[PDB]
Amino acid sequence: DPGFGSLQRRLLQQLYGTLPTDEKIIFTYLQDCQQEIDRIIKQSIIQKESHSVILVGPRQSYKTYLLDYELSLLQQSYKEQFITIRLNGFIHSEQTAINGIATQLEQQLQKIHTISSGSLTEVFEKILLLLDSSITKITVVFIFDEIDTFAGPVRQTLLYNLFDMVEHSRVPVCIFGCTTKLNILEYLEKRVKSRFSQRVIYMPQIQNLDDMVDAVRNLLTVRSEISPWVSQWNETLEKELSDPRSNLNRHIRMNFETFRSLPTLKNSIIPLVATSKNFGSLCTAIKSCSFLDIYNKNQLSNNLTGRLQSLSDLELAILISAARVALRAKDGSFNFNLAYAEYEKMIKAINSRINTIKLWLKKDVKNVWENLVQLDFFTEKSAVGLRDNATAAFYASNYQFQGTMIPFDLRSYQMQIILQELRRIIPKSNMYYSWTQL
Amino acid sequence: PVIRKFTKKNVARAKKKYTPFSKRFKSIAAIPDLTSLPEFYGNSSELMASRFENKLKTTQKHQIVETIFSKVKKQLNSSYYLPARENEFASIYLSAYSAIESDSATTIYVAGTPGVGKTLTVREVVKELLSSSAQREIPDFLYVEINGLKMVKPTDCYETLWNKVSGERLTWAASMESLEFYFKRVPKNKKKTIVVLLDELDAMVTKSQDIMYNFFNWTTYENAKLIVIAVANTMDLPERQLGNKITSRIGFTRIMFTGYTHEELKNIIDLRLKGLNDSFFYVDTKTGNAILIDVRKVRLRMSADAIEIASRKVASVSGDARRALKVCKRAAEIAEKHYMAKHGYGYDGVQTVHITHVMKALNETLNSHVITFMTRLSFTAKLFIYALLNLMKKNGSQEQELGDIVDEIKLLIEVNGSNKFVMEIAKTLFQQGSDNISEQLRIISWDFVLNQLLDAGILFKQTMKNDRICCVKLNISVEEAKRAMNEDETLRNL
Amino acid sequence: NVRMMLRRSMYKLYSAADAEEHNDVSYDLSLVENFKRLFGKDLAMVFNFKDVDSINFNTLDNFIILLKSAFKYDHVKISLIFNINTNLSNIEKNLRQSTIRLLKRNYHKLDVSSNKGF
Amino acid sequence: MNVTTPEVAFREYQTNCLASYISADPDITPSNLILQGYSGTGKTYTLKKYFNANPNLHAVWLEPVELVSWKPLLQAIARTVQYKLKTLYPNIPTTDYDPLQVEEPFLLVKTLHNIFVQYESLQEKTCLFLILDGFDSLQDLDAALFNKYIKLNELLPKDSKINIKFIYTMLETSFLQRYSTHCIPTVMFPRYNVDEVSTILVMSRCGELMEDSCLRKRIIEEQITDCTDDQFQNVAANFIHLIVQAFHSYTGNDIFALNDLIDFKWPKYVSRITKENIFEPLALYKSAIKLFLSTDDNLSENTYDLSIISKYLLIASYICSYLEPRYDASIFSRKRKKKEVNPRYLQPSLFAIERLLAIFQAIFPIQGSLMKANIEVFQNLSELHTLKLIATTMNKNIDYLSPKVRWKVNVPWEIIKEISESVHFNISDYFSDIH
DNA sequence: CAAGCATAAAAGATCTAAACATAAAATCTGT
DNA sequence: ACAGATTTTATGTTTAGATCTTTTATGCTTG
Ligand SMILES: Nc1ncnc2c1ncn2[C@@H]1O[C@H](COP(=O)(O)OP(=O)(O)OP(O)(O)=S)[C@@H](O)[C@H]1O
Ligand SMILES: Nc1ncnc2c1ncn2[C@@H]1O[C@H](COP(=O)(O)OP(=O)(O)OP(O)(O)=S)[C@@H](O)[C@H]1O
Ligand SMILES: Nc1ncnc2c1ncn2[C@@H]1O[C@H](COP(=O)(O)OP(=O)(O)OP(O)(O)=S)[C@@H](O)[C@H]1O
Ligand SMILES: [Mg+2]
Ligand SMILES: [Mg+2]
Ligand SMILES: [Mg+2]
Repeated sequence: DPGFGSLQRRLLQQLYGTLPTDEKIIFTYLQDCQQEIDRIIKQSIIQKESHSVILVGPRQSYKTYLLDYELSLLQQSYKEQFITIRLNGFIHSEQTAINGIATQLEQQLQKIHTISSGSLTEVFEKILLLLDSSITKITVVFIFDEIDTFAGPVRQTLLYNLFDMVEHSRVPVCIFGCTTKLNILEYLEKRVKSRFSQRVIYMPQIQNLDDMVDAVRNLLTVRSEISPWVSQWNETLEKELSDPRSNLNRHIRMNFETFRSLPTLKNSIIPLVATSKNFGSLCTAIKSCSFLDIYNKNQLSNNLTGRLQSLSDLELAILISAARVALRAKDGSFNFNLAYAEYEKMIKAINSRINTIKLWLKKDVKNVWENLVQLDFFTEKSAVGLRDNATAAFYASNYQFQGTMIPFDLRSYQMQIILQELRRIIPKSNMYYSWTQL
Repeated sequence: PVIRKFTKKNVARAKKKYTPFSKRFKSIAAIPDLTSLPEFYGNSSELMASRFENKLKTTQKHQIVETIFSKVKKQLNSSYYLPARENEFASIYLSAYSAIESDSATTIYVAGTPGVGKTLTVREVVKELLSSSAQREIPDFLYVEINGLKMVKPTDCYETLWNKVSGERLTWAASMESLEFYFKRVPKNKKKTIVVLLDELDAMVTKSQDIMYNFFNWTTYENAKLIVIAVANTMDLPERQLGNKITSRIGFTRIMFTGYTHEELKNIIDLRLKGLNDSFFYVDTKTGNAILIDVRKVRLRMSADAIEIASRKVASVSGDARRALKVCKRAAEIAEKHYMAKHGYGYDGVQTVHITHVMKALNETLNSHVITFMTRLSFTAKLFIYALLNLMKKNGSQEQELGDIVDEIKLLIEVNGSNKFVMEIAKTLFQQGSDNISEQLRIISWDFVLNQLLDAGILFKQTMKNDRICCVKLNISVEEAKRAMNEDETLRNL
Repeated sequence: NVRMMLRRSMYKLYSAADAEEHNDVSYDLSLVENFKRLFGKDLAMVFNFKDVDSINFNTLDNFIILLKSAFKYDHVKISLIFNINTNLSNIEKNLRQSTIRLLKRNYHKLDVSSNKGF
Repeated sequence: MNVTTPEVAFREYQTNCLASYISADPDITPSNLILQGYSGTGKTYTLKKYFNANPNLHAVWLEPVELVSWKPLLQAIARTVQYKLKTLYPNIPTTDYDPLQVEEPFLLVKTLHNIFVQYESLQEKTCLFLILDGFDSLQDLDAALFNKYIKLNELLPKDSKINIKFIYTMLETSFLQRYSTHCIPTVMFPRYNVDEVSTILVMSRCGELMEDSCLRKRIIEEQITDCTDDQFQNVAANFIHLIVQAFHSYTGNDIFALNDLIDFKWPKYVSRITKENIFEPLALYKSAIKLFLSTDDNLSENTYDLSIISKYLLIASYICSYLEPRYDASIFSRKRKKKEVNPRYLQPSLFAIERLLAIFQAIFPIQGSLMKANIEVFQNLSELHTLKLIATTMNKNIDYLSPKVRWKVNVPWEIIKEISESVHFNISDYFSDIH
């Protein structure tokens, strides 16, 4: 049937947010923030008044989405009065930011109706001369993503220029800095802080479960005539969101208490609404929410217990022996030889208790040890996993770690999982559960 | 051809000459009248600023609406007779005038806290002195503003000066030697005085310690007719950077700027609103357009006590003029937002402000959000913070191993097995509600909540590969976390 | 480290191939991928590790695993020569078990020395 | 939407989700996606099966293992995207951009924008999947690189006809959690059970094992002219099951290592096949029992060329490392008790050169003098150090002469022990106190 | 003897200066 | 005197060498 296919496509498009503007679903808890951002951007573009603002909030807190929605709404009517220049604090470095600003200036100027040519200092002086300096002036709306990287510890050359530019220049200027840190104002130096408009609007948060369930209803209730099923499906969802005991409401409560992030629930719903092949399957799956449980099991199926249940017998024996040695040691450190000695003592004790277990040799337990440290069950003595940035990673790459040169037997490790948790996980019926405690 | 060991194809070199000014003329006696040459000084090349000006101009407009508070917001910005800096104005103006009518080179080093009028007052001094020179009272001069922090590299500021006094384009080394030879060997007969405003000297010095020495030494030469007005934040920048001997052998007038008092800031704000305070405006209810002297006459005034309290609050902490201007503008914006909230005027009988609006703006500026950010976090976030606080109280090391956090969370959630929330939160917190999911060693949202806290700048985790023993500290003060947990309804019960 | 091993190896490969054969290509393993297209010939790279005892075996093992990725092309053949000085016991001890398994498919213990055989 | 889900062996849910996310419509396809799972979990296999079961949607395959740093990664991204776009639509007139012109992520943004604008004559919205297969396997990895690729899609034009969607592939599940708050949709790939891995090995290897030339040669040599393909499939499956049941506890669930063991052990197993053996499954197990008990994955088919003086120097160095100095005089009086903690399991201690020389003189047998330390002793010691056998306690730029450098033996117990029996000098005699 | 107490030195984070490297604009050299 | 040869300013890319800081392997020391 084509009707269910069209309904599925429309519903999943609604879920992903790619629905055309002027009908995009907006939640009821960020409507105030949307009105505030709309107020700022309209007061700046319509009235050609320049000002700055920094958005703050966690990841996926609807700030890039909200700004993009505002720009799309305001672009369908007033397109010749503003040019959008967006920088991202991650990919745009300090030197490349000037090049990016110049390139986007020239591109938007060409689109509405050179700068980027020359050295970087020539580029900077050119953009400064252009922009810092009846008809109106095309306002340049800047959008900084992750402004905390440009905030920096020392230099702050770009932020000072842009805030003095919005404070003193003639052409109207916006700058929206979408950063994450709550103490963003502590990042900016004294001069940049003085230049900054001292206006920060904090992203709204889900304060009540009713807010999340209303947002889910707004997100998943198609409100247009596309397929013959739209009249049916909607009321079904209403029922599923009317009874508190209903499974979907229970999962919403779970997400609210654990994650409290609507994008996680949306990423869970999308495969649920894409797997169904007919309307009956979709209705029974939204009533049962079995696929939500399958998705939750799969997400957790590889972290530390989904890993732990994939261990073979010898691998589990070596893991338990290493945990024993780590717990017996004062600092928790151990090495290959101590773990193997404890393992062989354990196997000898089990065999003397006695069918027969093959005590694997050293050269056959070496492979199990390598597999076990490869699955990130062990770590090196004092090893930092990933460096903060590229410079530190390069410095580490040039250096030669001492643990590399030490022979394989004597490398001192440390344990991800303590022995008590190992006892907590391993089933009672297993044949190594006797040695899981001292 | 050769095989390149590495390629850089994005290199872009400007067209800048290399030969300094020393070798340009081949003879000191052959130096012409540098005052009257086609390219030297401000005698050509004004077309570039006119080229980019028309780039951003549009040809479309549609009945803009200027509300009653738009005038206040436009007149209260930092873009625009300074009464509160008259003493320093007079001092620096006297120094510059004495140095300019006597054909002598001097240096004025002025320093102070950000946003106290230093750049504004020096620019006003230069404008007034240029106006006096227009009356043919002192030899003519050119003003070259060299902002340190508006430059890609610190050594750029040399060539700019040359490019602004010689019309040529030279690299930084050639510019150094050219400026030195122009300030040392060119006779005073064939030179025009130069005033240089080394704005933000703090960024120029850095590791180099070269810009500041060159600029404070070029004023020592008798041939050079240069009045260097350096401005900075730290008062002790010269004596520290150059050394006592050099800062003594160079005699430069030092000026220090003090942050405005509450009376001075109130005077600044009142002077900036002399033309709008207690004014009559004609406003039409159809659109809301306000015209200064269905049409209604509305009186606009800004409450004196609101300005007084705003100035008192902003001066007691920093005294910066810009912060006072911005907070007053924000209060006016709040009043205007309320105005269109009540009316609904959109875009395309006495209206005033109140101390409540100014207080709201000041509270928004001052009060933090961490105490409010915690209280709206998920249950697992508050549980993590509670376990961190408990372990910090027990150990006292104000940092905890992460696996120890996990153990404390497990113990805390298993001891309170009778608390009315716990028996139904444990299932959804360790198995995520459904069965077929084995007992999870960590919480369901452990990684999510940990990254949510680390990203929010509210918790610092050192980098280590072992997630069991990596330590986490609370960047926020411990009192905030305790208050936030006390604000919760179920955490305080257990 | 591994990245410099690869960059030096690819530079030597490019230089030798261009000298034999008489634009530029970035120094990465894809130069092996594009070799048949670039020069219209098959390739045989022979790696001579001069002092395999001195190199820290972590980076050598990582480089061998990286070279393992160059077998999806069906036009490139690789040959490794390990100038071991002590014995294969240290090689077995230091190298990962998976790397030893990969090497074992074709190895030839050759005893070359001035003191052997008298 | 209207995409076909391929039939994979044991990845039903994984392929269901993969078809749920990947689609030819860019409006309903996530801008990022992560197939997370460890080695041998079958993610490139199922991804390739999916992209071969839906040829209507276009993909570009990348291997970041071959592209060690981030700059080669960006250059390869640009080059492969340009080449794929040229191959897909040869009729579009397009100028080329040098892939080596990109050196920062901003340059990649600009080059992708310039390539995508010149393809604006496409009739319908097109999504191009760029599979960074092995992103976590980068050798120049750092925490602040993945999020560049995460936020890359924001910097590209919204209304462009060609949209690039990323499909990453990582294998650590601790690198992924670092970005767990990005809420990017991901498909976690669990490991394989013993029965699952046995079935996968059977399915992927019975054809190759049956079509072995060695088995055909053995059959034609041994003259068994009554066989069917079913018999060969049964014997291959029996061998696979036997090797799995014999070495699963040793190899875990890694398919690669089991494949290596099968390849290693098949020639001997087929060489031990005769007339009446093949028609009896237990005959091969009872006759080729040697193969299935002891694993063989080492270069030694189933010591040091040092001098005598170098061997004795190594033995003396190990004795110095693993003996308490305050017991040296009492033990070596050649002209409360010992600890039983077996210090041979711990890291070797740091001693001094003088103690090493003294104990070397003590343990060296009398020839023909006590072998007074000469040029040869010191040269042998330096040669031992440059072989990384006696490691010092300072970083590079080593000066052996400063009275602040200390030496420690750098061989385990096995090598030093078998060196001791190589020269027939007792080593479990001075350690008889510590057994 | 061990604990306590102290100083000391290994392991590595973090960084800089030097050797090695390429490249575009302007200068200096011969017909 | 016009194109080639050399230089000058301006980076990028690896190797060799430095000090700070944290942790922990050494001694000092009663019975
Ligand atoms: N182009 C887009 N159109 C519509 N919705 C989008 C778009 N991009 C992302 N979203 C949605 O925005 C939500 C995520 O929040 P975003 O605003 O995208 O991210 P964010 O809150 O800015 O986080 P950052 O970027 O990490 S600070 C999810 O609902 C996404 O599906
Ligand atoms: N005496 C004054 N009278 C009126 N307005 C003033 C006065 N002093 C400062 N202001 C206002 O405050 C602003 C201060 O700007 P500047 O003086 O350029 O800042 P600054 O003191 O140079 O600080 P920097 O640049 O950070 S060192 C002026 O632009 C006016 O808006
Ligand atoms: N579901 C499956 N059905 C059939 N064969 C499978 C399946 N899963 C894995 N395989 C086999 O596994 C091998 C391919 O492994 P990959 O899928 O490359 O593993 P991988 O985890 O992607 O490897 P990495 O992560 O790239 S090292 C081949 O022998 C496949 O036939
Ligand atoms: Mg963003
Ligand atoms: Mg200023
Ligand atoms: Mg693969």
